[PDB]
Amino acid sequence: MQIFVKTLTGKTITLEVEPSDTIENVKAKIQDKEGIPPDQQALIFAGKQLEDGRTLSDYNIQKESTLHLVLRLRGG
Amino acid sequence: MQIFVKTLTGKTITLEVEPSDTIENVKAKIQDKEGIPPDQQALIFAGKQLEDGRTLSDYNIQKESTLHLVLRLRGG
Amino acid sequence: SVPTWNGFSLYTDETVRNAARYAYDNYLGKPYTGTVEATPVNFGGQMVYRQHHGLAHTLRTMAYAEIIVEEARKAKLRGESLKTFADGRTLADVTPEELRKIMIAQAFFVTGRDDEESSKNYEKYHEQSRDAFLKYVEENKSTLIPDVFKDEKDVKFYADVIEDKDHKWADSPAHVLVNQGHMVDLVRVKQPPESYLEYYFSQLQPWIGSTATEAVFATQRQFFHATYEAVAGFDSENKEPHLVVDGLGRYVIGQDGNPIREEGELKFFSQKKKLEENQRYMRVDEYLKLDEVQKRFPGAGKKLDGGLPGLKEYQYLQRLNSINRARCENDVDFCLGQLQTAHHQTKITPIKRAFQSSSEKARRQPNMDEIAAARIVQQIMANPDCIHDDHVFLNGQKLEEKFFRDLLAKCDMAIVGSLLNDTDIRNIDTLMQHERNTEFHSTDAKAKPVKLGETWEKTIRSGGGVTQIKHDLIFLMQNDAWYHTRVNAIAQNRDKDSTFKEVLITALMTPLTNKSLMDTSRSPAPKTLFRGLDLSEEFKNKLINQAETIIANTTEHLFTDLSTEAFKQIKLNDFSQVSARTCASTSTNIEVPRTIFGSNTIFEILDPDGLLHPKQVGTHVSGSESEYSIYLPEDVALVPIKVSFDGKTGKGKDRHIFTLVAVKSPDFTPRHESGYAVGPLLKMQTPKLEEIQRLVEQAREEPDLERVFNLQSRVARQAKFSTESGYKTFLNEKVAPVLEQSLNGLLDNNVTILGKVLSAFPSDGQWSAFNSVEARQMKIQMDAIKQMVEKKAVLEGQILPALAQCQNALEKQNIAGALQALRNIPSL
Amino acid sequence: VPTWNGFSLYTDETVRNAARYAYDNYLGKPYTGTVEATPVNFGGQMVYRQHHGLAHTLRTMAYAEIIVEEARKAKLRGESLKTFADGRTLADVTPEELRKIMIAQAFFVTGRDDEESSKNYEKYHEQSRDAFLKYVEENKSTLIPDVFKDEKDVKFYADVIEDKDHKWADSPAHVLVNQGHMVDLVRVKQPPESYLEYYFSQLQPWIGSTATEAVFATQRQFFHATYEAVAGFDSENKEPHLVVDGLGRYVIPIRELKFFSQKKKLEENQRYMRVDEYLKLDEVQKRFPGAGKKLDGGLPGLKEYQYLQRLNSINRARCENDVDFCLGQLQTAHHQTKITPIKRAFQSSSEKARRQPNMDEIAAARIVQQIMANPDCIHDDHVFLNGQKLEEKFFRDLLAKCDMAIVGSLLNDTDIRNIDTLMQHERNTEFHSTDAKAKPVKLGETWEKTIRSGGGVTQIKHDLIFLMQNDAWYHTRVNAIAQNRDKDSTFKEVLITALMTPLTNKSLMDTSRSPAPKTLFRGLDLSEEFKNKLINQAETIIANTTEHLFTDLSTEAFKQIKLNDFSQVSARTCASTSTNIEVPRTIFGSNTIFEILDPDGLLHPKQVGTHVSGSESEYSIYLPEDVALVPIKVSFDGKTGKGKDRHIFTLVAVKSPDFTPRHESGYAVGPLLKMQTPKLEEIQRLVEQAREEPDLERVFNLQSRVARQAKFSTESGYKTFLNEKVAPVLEQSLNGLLDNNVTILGKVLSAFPSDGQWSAFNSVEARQMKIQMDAIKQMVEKKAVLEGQILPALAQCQNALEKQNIAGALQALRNIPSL
Ligand SMILES: Nc1ncnc2c1ncn2[C@@H]1O[C@H](COP(=O)(O)OP(=O)(O)O)[C@@H](O)[C@H]1O
Ligand SMILES: Nc1ncnc2c1ncn2[C@@H]1O[C@H](COP(=O)(O)OP(=O)(O)O)[C@@H](O)[C@H]1O
Repeated sequence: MQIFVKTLTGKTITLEVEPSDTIENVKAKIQDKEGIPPDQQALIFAGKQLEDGRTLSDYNIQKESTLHLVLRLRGG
Repeated sequence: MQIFVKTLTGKTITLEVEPSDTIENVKAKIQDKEGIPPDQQALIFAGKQLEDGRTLSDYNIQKESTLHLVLRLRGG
Repeated sequence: SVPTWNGFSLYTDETVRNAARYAYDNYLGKPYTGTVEATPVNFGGQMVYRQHHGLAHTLRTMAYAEIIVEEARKAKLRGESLKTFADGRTLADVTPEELRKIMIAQAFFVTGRDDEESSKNYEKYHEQSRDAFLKYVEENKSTLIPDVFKDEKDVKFYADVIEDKDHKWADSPAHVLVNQGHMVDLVRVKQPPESYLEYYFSQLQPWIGSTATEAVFATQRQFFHATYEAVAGFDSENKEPHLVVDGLGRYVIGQDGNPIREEGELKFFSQKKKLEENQRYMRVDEYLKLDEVQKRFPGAGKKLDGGLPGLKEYQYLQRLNSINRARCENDVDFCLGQLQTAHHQTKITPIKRAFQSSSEKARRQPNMDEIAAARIVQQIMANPDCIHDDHVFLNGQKLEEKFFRDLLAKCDMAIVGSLLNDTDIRNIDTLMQHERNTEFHSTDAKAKPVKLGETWEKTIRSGGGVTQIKHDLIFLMQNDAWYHTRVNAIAQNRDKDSTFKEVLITALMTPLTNKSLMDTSRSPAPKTLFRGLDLSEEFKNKLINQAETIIANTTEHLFTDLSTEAFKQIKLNDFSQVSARTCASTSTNIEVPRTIFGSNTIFEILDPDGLLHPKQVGTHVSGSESEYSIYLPEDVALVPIKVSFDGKTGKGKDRHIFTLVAVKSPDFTPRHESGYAVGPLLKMQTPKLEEIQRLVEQAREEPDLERVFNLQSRVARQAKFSTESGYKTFLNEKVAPVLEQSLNGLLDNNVTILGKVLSAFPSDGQWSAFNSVEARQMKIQMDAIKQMVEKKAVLEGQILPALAQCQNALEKQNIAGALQALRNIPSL
Repeated sequence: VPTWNGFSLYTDETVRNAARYAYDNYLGKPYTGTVEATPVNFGGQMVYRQHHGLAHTLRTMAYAEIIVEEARKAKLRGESLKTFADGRTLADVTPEELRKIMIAQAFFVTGRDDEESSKNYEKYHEQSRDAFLKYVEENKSTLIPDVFKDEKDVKFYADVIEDKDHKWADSPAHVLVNQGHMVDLVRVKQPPESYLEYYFSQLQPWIGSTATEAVFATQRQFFHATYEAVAGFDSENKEPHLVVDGLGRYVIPIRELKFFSQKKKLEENQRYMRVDEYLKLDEVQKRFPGAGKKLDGGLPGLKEYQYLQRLNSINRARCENDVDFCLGQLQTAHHQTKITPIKRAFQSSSEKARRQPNMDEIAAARIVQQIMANPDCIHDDHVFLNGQKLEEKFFRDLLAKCDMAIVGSLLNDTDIRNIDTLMQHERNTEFHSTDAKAKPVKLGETWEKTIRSGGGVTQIKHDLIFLMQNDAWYHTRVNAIAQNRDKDSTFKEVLITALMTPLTNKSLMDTSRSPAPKTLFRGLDLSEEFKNKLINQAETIIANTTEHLFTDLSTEAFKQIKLNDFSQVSARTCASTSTNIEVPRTIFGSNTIFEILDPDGLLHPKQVGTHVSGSESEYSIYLPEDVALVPIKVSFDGKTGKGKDRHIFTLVAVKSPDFTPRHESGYAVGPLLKMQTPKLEEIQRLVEQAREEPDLERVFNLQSRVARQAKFSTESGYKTFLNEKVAPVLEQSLNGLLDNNVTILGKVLSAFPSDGQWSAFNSVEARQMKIQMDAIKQMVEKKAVLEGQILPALAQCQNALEKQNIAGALQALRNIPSL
């Protein structure tokens, strides 16, 4: 199974993973393929934020679903 | 019917009376015979004081019964 | 198994006195027609012809016989086995009639003496005495017989006792009493004292017992004192040679330390028998230490003071030569009065000897609980509205029935009365109005209820001032049995089915009646009162047993002090509470309890030490009840000394007279727990501190900050437009800062900012620079804010801290610092 | 009335391309004819055709745009508009149809070879039509398959352009093209009043009078936007009125109104009708609101020399020569005509910043600081502060009645520091997302272990902001409670919201340095029912928001805006926004987007987090109480990922005292006042101590000791001393304590023996008793001082206080009489 996480810059990252993968692991893959640390990673699907520790199967994220990644940092 | 009222001085007064005579009336008779005002008269019979308004027959005082007279006054 | 006495006394019986008058007027008072010591003697100017064997001696022998029979009766009651005569009778079995005959004989026992002469002439002297007796009986045959003597066989019996033909001094009670009564008078003239005392003691002791015999000889010394006869001492270590009285001989101690005894048994020796070298008479102390003597004579080791206590030999001697010796030897009624007073005193001294002594005769001072009780009474009386059918409600405290009964039982309500005043007596009328319709129930369950306050208003109360109220209250106590039966029963805690208001009225009227009596009685305190009671046969018989036990265990002594047992029996059998706790009615005329009321029980209450403090009740005209009221003090006991059968009442029940002596002692004080009255009084006085409550409620008021902030808005729009010279600049520069400061100060709660912003408010003169309308309203609002800040800066900054300092300075007991806290307040 | 799709003359590419083509091929080329073929020069740049060139054409297009707009509004206001033969009104123009109309309008004048009026009209329109068809053919590929359905359509619009039979009212195309051209004539007339009345009379039936005022007002603003001269308007002008139909005159008034040609010279004492006389006629006033009114020429704030120096600026030639520039000018003017009526309908405000704090906000701030300072006041059911219980309703009242941003301005950095301790107190407090499927999260533990990052107060502020921004289990509940739209919230959730909203506002305010943006985008996922409500409200407001010339409809705009305001949807919480519409549209798939325009800086947005590439570019708005988000446009923007319809509401922030809400003071000041109420424990202990019962038991014990010693004693002066100096003071003291009489108590103190009178005797019991006599002396001295000195002075103080005599109240405590 492969999914596509699009970002605000327009880049579309593709990650082929299995539903047992956790979003923490998805954040790790997004790091390896692009270099974006998971502490800057905000993952959205169908207007719902994904919380770390739960897996894709908990969020009904399925075949070729597209999640969205935005960088979310503290100020200063 | 005649009764005897004995006093502390030793005198024995004899009174002709009826069993219906009230204690007020007996005191009046002792007054007439001796000059003792009834407000100073305390009449005892069988160790019991006689109440004004009650009668001789009420107190079982019968023929030749003996009552006792003591002077009882307030102080001053 | 011992019969009750009937009150026969040597000192009240007329017949015996007449016999003594006859003996004196006929023989005693006449001079000795003989030789030996016939020379008369003079005492304080009066002649006494017979001095050793005259009137006083005879009367003393009669007194001896009386107390010997008495002590025999007591000893038998204590369970002692007494020596019996041939008919099985002991001296205890002597009837009063028999004692009268014996005493009449005793009167003539010495009349036949022509001089003092002794052993020679003894028959004659008794023969003539016998004749003197017989003559008397014959001259008074009309009266003596049979009323006294029954038959001429009896008269010859007692005459035969007087004659003493065959020295059978123990044939009958009459023989023992006449002969031993005569012997009991010989102690005084008979040195050495110890040998004689032991002898006579040994002669009496078998008949009545050792305890009884000690009582006899002690009472005898008191009779000697009463009749101005010398009283010797007694030294168990006397070295003078012992005298063997039976035969006026001696016992001897030989070359060794041994008393010469027989085959043991002490060898008799004549006095004139001169015997061996280094052989010596046995001394008095050696005799008194012999085992055989100690087993029968308690005088071993003991010493007795001669003469009178409190007098030295010149005073004692000048007393023995007083003229009253001649009145005792010449005046039958006088010598009998002396002996009567001595005999009576020997009935009190043992009682007072068994308990702690008391010096003070007056009721004690009030205690905590009595003072509190008095206050509570005064307040109930001042405000009768506090009286509810179930309780009294005073100053937030609920007083139930048990409280007032505890008042009745634990307080000396006479003392409480002493703590009351005439305004409470005056308030009785108001109380009675409040209790106009309170039914009062006599203890006679047949008699009807009586309305208390109505009967008071309409029949008892007679107008006038406080004294008349007191006499009215006393008259209620004296006249109305529906009142005093219930009241007395409640005070003595023997009431059945009493209402609360009856208990309360009892609790209020007992001290009020005591104050009434105390204030209105001027009579001298009598020393003999009579109280009448109509008791059940069962309860009276219980009182008879208690009393006779007490009497039997109250004895005089010489050597053996049985006080502890008197204590035990008096404390077991005391019935003083029968006359305690209430205003007990008494009279000086025994015919009021005996004849008027037909009481079966009479308490002859003797107060020789003035301990009862009785008060006069009502009038004392002839024919009155002669009534006095006693409220028994807590430490005074009515100890019985005599119980007499006095005959039958009108209803044919038996009547007894208990003679009671008031005795005061801390041993009779009761143990009560303090606080029964003080507690409720202190709670009644716990302060309502409403002023401090309103002070704290005032320190809890919230400031109106909304008014201050809105006021800043007002000053702003006020200042937006400037209309007057120096109004708006001033507003901006002098007002708005104080409003910001105040709002903040208030807002913050700081009191320093508030204290100095108080200094920041403008003067009235700086405002008077502006006379605009909104300027005036502004100054009124600024005055309101200054008040709002002044309240906080003064309370929180000055007052409340000064009270904290005061309180802390009080919990440390530094009162000077506490008043410093309020006085030394720094300004702002 | 259908919802628009956001089709604008100023954004649609096709229309701009057609205008480029027209300029490029015709309008920018010189006149091959005679009349006014002579070019004109503006600031160095040449305009070849100035009266009938590019700027004129673009203005005709803009006219058709606002004519359709105002017609739509008038239909929405319920106005009856003139129908075409098929029953359709001008409101019924679709965006596709309008695009076709405007595209045609581009070429309506291309076929002009000069300025000649009357002769050679037909030829110039023939040439215009040919030019149009040429354009269509050249790009036929692009648009016939798109914009025109077929060649019949193209022949339709070409037939409108040609104008063969002067059928100027057959269709929307004819009215819009011809009347749009007619409107642009309001520039060179003599005199303006007669012509303006005429054109007004021409347009009014189709769209209505209100709409027509809007059109010509907006037209003057387009003139200013395109550097064309703007005439005045005097209803009291004395110049003779000219009848526009036929360039004639009326004379006085002679009716059959009798037409007159100009050249018909007529009678003595007979004169042409004046323009003001024309405007005062009943029939004219019934249809033209210009009666009595005057309009100033030129620009307000410019005198004729500055205005004139503007008309010759180069921007006139940029407008006549630069399609993108003239379209930008018209776009900015068109946008401004949507705002000016709104600010015109409400009271103006001079200050742009939040008001100063009011009493309840100040008190609220204090209560927040005290709660933060002592979290122990926090129980699961309530807050218990200084003997006062604040329940859920209190904190909801704070959230609803207080401007929590102002409250935050009243907090300090110590409260920020106390955030950490508060989170420690709530280490294990469950927080529930509005997503009931998501798990509960431990508040303080998540704070300590994942949010908080050490550092100083500023870093705590950025941590809190990061919390609000990142953790939906927090900000969903928090936002929902602040807007009073929460369901099944715990009290600690309401409390945490109530404390965290002002603290977050302080965090943002203190930490935000960016210059405030003027266009923010907010995403909402609303129900179809609620969104439709918002659509109706907005479209109502827009329909009653119009420009004017003579008739000021501000009152109705006011009325409808206050009836249909939905500013509260963005109020009461720290609402999240972004500068990138793709954050709410693309990332979160919201079906509702607020294009919030703050051209006057009234929203005070604060920056949230970082704005790196790929960030949410988030700013946070806490709506001020007197700012309204007034809709000016509602656009359908397509469908979301879930296939729901997405709309964009464009909202303009307007600040006015009219939008201020009426609240009742005291909701917060009260509890704060209760908190300053003292307990006065020391005074409670003073009265409890003044209620102590005296220890008479000790007095009796001492009386017993004195009794048993004075009854038995061989000493003479110790027995006389005891029975005469000691026992009386004990009896009197016992009585004074039993009766509480302060007079006896005050003087028995002098009766106690001295330590020297006791010291004369060195017995053991003498000392043992002297200790007790001193203890009782302390007892009665203590009692006689309270009742005799203190309590009466406290009564005097209190009485002097309820009387407002403060100086005498302090006298009561200072002036204590001795005994
Ligand atoms: N042991 C005794 N028992 C009874 N009576 C006695 C006893 N001894 C003496 N008496 C009485 O004392 C009387 C003698 O008294 P009196 O002649 O005056 O004294 P004395 O014995 O010294 O000569 C006798 O008649 C006798 O009654
Ligand atoms: N009542 C009207 N309705 C529609 N369009 C009109 C009306 N009156 C004038 N027009 C428009 O005005 C245009 C005339 O403009 P033009 O020839 O440039 O100026 P002039 O009118 O000075 O000759 C016509 O093409 C016509 O479409």
